[PDB]
Amino acid sequence: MTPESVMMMGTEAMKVALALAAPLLLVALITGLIISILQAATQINEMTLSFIPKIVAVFIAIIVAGPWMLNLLLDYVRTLFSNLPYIIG
Amino acid sequence: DRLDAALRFQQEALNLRAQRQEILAANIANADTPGYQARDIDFASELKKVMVGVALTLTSSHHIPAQAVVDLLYRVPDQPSLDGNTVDMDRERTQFADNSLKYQMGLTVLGSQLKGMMNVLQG
Amino acid sequence: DRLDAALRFQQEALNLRAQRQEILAANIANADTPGYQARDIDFASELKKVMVRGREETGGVALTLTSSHHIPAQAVSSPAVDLLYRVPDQPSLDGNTVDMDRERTQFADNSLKYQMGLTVLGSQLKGMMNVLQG
Amino acid sequence: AIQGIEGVISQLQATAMAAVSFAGQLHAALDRISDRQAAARVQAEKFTLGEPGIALNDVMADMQKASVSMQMGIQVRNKLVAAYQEVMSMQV
Amino acid sequence: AIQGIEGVISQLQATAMAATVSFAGQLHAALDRISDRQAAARVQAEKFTLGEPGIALNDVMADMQKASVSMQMGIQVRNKLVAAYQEVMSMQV
Amino acid sequence: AIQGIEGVISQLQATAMAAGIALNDVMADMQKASVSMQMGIQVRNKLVAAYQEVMSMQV
Amino acid sequence: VTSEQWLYWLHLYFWPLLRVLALISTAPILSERAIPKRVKLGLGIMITLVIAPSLPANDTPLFSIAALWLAMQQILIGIALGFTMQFAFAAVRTAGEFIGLQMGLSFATFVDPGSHLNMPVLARIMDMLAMLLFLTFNGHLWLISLLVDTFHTLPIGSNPVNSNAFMALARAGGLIFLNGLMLALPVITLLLTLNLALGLLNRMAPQLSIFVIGFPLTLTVGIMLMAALMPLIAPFCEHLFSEIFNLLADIVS
Amino acid sequence: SWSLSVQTLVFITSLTFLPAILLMMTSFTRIIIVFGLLRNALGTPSAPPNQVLLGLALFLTFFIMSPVIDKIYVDAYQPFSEQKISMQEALDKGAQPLRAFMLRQTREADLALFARLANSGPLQGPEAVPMRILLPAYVTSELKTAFQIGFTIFIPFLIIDLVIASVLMALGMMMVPPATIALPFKLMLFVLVDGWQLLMGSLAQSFYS
Amino acid sequence: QSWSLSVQTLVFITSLTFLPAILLMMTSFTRIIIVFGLLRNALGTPSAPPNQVLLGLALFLTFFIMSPVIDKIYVDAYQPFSEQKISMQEALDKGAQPLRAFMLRQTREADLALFARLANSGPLQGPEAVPMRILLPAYVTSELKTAFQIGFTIFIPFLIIDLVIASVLMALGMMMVPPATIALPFKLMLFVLVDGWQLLMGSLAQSF
Amino acid sequence: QSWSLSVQTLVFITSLTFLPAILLMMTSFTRIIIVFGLLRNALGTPSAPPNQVLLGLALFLTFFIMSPVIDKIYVDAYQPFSEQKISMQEALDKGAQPLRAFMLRQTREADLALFARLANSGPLQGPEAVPMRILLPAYVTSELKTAFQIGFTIFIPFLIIDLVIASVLMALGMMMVPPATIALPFKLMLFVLVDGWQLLMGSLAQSF
Amino acid sequence: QSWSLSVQTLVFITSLTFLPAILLMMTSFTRIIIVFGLLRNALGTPSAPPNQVLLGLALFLTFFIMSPVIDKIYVDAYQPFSEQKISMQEALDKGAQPLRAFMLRQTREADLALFARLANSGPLQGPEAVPMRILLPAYVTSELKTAFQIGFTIFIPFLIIDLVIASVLMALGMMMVPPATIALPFKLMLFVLVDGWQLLMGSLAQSFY
Amino acid sequence: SWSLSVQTLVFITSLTFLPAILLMMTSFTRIIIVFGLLRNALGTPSAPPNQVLLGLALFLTFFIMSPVIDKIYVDAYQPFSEQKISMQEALDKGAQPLRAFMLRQTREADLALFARLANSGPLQGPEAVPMRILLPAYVTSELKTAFQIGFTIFIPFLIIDLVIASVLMALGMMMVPPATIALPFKLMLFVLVDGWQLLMGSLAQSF
Repeated sequence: MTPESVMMMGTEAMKVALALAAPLLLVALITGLIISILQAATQINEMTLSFIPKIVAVFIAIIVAGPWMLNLLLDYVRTLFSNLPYIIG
Repeated sequence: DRLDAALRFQQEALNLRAQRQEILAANIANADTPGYQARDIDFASELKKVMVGVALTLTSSHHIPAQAVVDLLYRVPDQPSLDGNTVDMDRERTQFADNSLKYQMGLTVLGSQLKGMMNVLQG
Repeated sequence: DRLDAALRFQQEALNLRAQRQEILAANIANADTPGYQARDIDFASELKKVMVRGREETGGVALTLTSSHHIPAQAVSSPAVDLLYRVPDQPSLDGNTVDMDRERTQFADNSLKYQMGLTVLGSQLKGMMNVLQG
Repeated sequence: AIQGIEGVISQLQATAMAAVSFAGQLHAALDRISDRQAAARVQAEKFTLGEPGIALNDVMADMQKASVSMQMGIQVRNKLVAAYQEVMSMQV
Repeated sequence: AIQGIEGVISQLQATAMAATVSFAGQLHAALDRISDRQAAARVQAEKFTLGEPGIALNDVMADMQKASVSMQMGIQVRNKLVAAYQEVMSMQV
Repeated sequence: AIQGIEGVISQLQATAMAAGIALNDVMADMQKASVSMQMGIQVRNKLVAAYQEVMSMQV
Repeated sequence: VTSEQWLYWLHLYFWPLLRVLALISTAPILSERAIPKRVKLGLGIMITLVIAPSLPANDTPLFSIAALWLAMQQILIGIALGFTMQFAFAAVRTAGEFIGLQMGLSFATFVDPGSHLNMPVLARIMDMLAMLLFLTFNGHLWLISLLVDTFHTLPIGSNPVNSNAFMALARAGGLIFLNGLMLALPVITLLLTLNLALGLLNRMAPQLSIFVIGFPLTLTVGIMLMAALMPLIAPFCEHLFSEIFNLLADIVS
Repeated sequence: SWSLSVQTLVFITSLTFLPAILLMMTSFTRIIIVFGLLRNALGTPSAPPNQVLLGLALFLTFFIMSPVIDKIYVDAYQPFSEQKISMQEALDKGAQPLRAFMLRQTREADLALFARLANSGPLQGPEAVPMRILLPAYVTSELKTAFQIGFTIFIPFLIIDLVIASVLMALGMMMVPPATIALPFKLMLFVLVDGWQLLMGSLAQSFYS
Repeated sequence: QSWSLSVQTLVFITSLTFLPAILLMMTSFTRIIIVFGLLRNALGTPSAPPNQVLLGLALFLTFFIMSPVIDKIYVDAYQPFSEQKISMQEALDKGAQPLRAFMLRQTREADLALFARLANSGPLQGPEAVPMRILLPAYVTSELKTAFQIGFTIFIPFLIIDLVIASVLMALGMMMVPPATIALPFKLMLFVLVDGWQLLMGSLAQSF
Repeated sequence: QSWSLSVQTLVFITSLTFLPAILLMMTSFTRIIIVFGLLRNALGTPSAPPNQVLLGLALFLTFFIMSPVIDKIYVDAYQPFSEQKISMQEALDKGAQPLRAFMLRQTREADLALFARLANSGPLQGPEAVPMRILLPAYVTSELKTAFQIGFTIFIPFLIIDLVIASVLMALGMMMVPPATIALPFKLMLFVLVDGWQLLMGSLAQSF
Repeated sequence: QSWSLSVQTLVFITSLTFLPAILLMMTSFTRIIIVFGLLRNALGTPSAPPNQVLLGLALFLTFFIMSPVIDKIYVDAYQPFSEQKISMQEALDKGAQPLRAFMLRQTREADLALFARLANSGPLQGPEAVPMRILLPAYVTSELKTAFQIGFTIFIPFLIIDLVIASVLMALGMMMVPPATIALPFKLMLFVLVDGWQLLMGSLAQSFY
Repeated sequence: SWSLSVQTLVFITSLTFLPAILLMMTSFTRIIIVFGLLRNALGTPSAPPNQVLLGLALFLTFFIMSPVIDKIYVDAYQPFSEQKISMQEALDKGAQPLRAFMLRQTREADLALFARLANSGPLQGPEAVPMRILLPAYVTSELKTAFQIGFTIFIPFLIIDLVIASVLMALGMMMVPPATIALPFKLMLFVLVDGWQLLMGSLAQSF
């Protein structure tokens, strides 16, 4: 009820969002950086060949860590809906 | 029912007026019977008695429900007849006309009450 | 203001009809009282008078009730209309001028004119709800 | 209640320091109409009872007045309900 | 029924242990009240037409009018309930 | 009121520069009030509809 | 007897109802479409029932241009109060949308302005957070109290009016921008530095950077930055509400 | 007591205000606001059709207001129907359990504000609060509680859209709408975590707590 | 014992007011209409088939699905009531049985358990002890959940097409094109080459 | 057997109530309306022709297409009824046949089989005896499928134009130039030059 | 032969409902608003002037365009109606002829031929004998085609500006600069200096002649 | 003076056209278009909500109509009570200030075009322009004025965007999009100079 509880609500929610999005974004960033440094080493420059492995890497990311995200988000939503009638004002 | 309690008094008055009307007409019809006593009822006391029962209990469907199933005062004679008939024409004719008038008044009052209860509902 | 002014003529005419019928009923009630001159009012002149200057009453004063336990009481009250005498038709020994034919003709005429006023006022008020309704 | 009497004395102290409504009016009108109707009904029952002094003229006139008052109350209720329905139909 | 007697003994056990409003039940009770009033008036008229002694015409008419008043009560309550339900269900969330 | 008499003299200066209850009454005022209330409701509804049409715009 | 003067009651209960309902239809949270219309109308009716008997009743007829002027006055007061309150949520929405746009969340607006493709999801997040905070600080009760209080300052009866006062509300349009800049500032600046850092990477071997490495890094950095910045809005939320409230108090009079 | 005609007239007139009682004195407002907000959240403004949600809200309100209705029936309707309590006293007797139910769920701040706006004297205990103060205080408290519940409801459905947009933006697909992708995932979430049982139980507890 | 004919007429004509409510809450109309709306959202165009066509088609589908229940009601309740062999109340009680079975067969256990918890129900026992006022909201909740389960998996192929087209377009280089604009004709092609309408009706019917 | 006059006018007014449903689910209005909406979406102009203009065009096209069926109904069914030659029941039965034939001409056998198998209808010999309750949903489904086919086919030339302009812009290095702004005027030019409106209406009429 | 007063009132009030349909399918309005719907797209601001402003401007322009037709209808048909020298049927027959001529002069022959063939009409001797059922949809079709022609032609100078600005931006190596935002103010410049609105309305009015 | 019921009908009917009066007769279109163009300038098409822009334009319109409202009050509101002039002579008398304002804000070319569109040859004087010719001409003039003001607003933001892109290109960066960098600088320039208050002051001066 108190504004401290509200702002905590937003923080924990958006940290959950950060945890959900961090693996995919970080995998894409690492793949892009690796392809870019390889291009710099080989002196190859086409703006389209960096887009190819990124999709494959990010799609594999759901294969490997997808169940973890799905279990984390469901637990968050379940706990939020269960604690809903105790943060009422 | 509350509807009965509102209309109980006028219904009982109307029924008592009809019964006394029948008694007075019986007195008129038997005017010539030698030895006939003129009978009548005291309207107010009987109206008190009626205004002031246990349906037997029905356990199932086959069980049969309970089956349902006034005091006459002699008129004081005025003139002594030889055949023992105490019916006086004038007295009972006036009483008959009065009872007819009061029956009409009771009908009017009961109809007015029902019509008011109706216009309360109409809409 | 505008709506009050537009509906004021028929409303005042209907009130004057009511008062005239009260007077006529008083004449009919006193029809057998010895020494009672029949009273009546000039409808048109009194209607214009009430039109120009608002309705007024002879007295109509009353005890003031500041508290909630004061006993309410009002003294006699009557309109500011001029009660004129009707010209008798034929003489009578008791001394009243209430001729029953005149009384019952004026009663029926006032009845129909009051119903006419009700009809006109109701028509105007519907003629207005028709506009407002939407 | 003991606490209720405490509250009464508190409101009396409030009055000391300091030194009806539409629903009330409607309740008063309903009570007046019901009282008139009950008076007419009681007089009618008394006349039907045979008690002396009650005239049929007064009974019939009082029943007439009670009917007129009931009809007035019905009309007031009808309009009031119509006005409430009109107000509740307003779009906000 | 055998299962019916089982249910009777079960309700007896319920009474032993013991030693809930219903709007549908209330509506059923009110409809019953109206229907038995109408049926009683109808049967009284039946007997009075058949010529059975003890029935009076004024009582017949009064009971018929009472049944009419009861049915008008029911009709008005129906109108109010249906209007309220329709206005509630015509609302948008 | 003292201020009321001030207002009276002000209106005079303005002129200088310029140079029991029956059913009959109960029902009539009852109807007049119903009519005025309906008029107010309709005018407010028109104003609210115009305002919502203005605010439902797209800029 | 049996008077029940209807015009007096109507004139006593109408104009306060007009002002209360005008505030209701525009005041934040009380004007959200999720509330059924009948609930709003009933709240206005009950508030007027509580308030009106204490006020002096007006006698101007409903069938006059004076009634129209009165109705216009009540509508103006109500919408002014509600809108001045709404300005704070407008500012919060602006700050959130700008943080989100510096996230690169909706890049299609820079190439197709207003092309039916825009999602200010951060703006919505902080808008609903601001609504929750406003509910917590009981701002709506205050709004209702001030709606009542503006009578003593400005009675129902037609009163003369001023001018630059309207400008003030219009000039409040600056606050939406001015306060929005500060909220952002605590994050956009660092994001700016991040973009500057990306520029340093592009000053190396040409191409092979930006649109491939900049977007995910800046998205994650914006996310965690403003996730850490979330505790900061509440003091700024109270500051915004106080600014709107005392501006309203000063200018309405 | 009143005449039977007056009692029938009052009963028929009072039957009119049933929607007002349901909306302003009952648990209906919070549930309907929460349902509308949730429907706004999932991105399907016409999904459970208004009639389905209205019927569910009516059944929920009937299940929630059961003890209050029972107390009214046992204390007011039963004596009135048995000609023990007059018609003008059954209303007063039955208005007390509803008043108590409205009080418990209301809030001090609203009560203080509406006690100040009426210029009423000090209210030392809750037993001195009239209905003219409790009604709008209860209404405002219910509105605020419903909006709080809905606004904490809204957060996950916006979180999903945020992460969807960020993931789409990582790969450079800047011209893909995020709402169209997020809607199936929001439906999947609301299916997985017992979307309705948890919400139903949370609302019911929110009343009984 | 039987109701009077006036009472029967009053009840019969009053009950017709709940016909839309019965059709929506108690029958299969809700699930079909929700699935159709979700499919319209999933097609990429929000109002391609007018609401009227979808509503009529959903009504016909609901009638065809519920025809066995209607036949059972007619055999059990309507026919013996119209021949004046049973009373109105007993006819309604008898006719509520097949509809109760239909509602139970598609009811989630958790929904029924929760709504029995909220109604203070204690020793329930046989599946034939659930009252109508408890069974109905549980059926509605289960129908909403099932409709959402169907919709979110109806969404899948169109998301696949959208993602494939966007990925191909951006990887090829044309990143300034709107992928949805090019994708919509392909969504229509997929829907017409699979016989999406016929298969969707088959799946909706076989869901019961 | 002939209905009394009051029953006849009751039936007539009740049938007049169902007019939009008949127009949408029994005539060619739905297919034309769907194709028009898809075409409007295809030009990149979501609100250029107002909905009322397209609705009026679809209504007139439907009237022209259904003129032979209406003429058959008038000559075979309505005219004898208006001259009191035949009753209302047999007139309606005779008027059903031409409309039924028209709807059967434009339905797909697979959808008819689906709805027959779903409704548990017994084997039906030939097209002569197929209930309207079976034919109407099948015809609606076939109309939906055909409309989607036509719209998807129509979507092709604008897709060609968009792709060619996007490629021309991209091969010039213009990386941040959106192709919609350049494509919309050329889409309008293409639709104008081929006499698009009359050609598309003629194609829709010829398909019926 | 004249209709009764009740039938005349019924027909008049019934025909009053077709006012938007008549305005769209029989007057100039369809060509105007559609062009506006495209012009706001050419300027790069879909918001543009608000929708209601454009609609009312189109309405005023339509009234000015149909002033001669309205005057001819008022003189030939409605004036005898008011002065009692004609019936309602004859007035309806006579007043439509100037409007039919106005519709025919802007009707392409190909569309008219298409709708004849589609109605299986017999050999029409001359324009004067063309049925309204054939003239209405053909007029609407030709109207749409003409509006699209005008809109595409309007789309030209803004395309010129966009192409020039994009070429200038790319020739300087400023490849990452979106040219839409830069070219929008120059489109506004072009519409202001040339007096785009007045010129466009004059062109539309002259086009109808 | 005609019937009261007809007066009520006419009044409620004229109440419907209130958005038309606000848009076509007052200046509301000008402020709303200026706000839309300014929002398009900063690069954020949803930063202030459409509701807030509409309300700000409404308040600006109310102030800038306050002199005309005062003239209406003097010529129509007051004498309608003293009944020196009423009904006809007054509604037109009260509308006269609107005519003067719209003549002031209307260009001659639009009026000339709309006159030759109505074959009104003998329109010689400039205070007897009919409403049918005055209204659409005034709307077109308002559109032109709003577009000019929008371009003037556009100039500094376009300059800032161009400068940011030029410095990015000169510094060696060829891939960094200049919009992301230039957006916060656009905002800090807009706030620091206090763009909003000067914009409203100029709009009020723009009449």
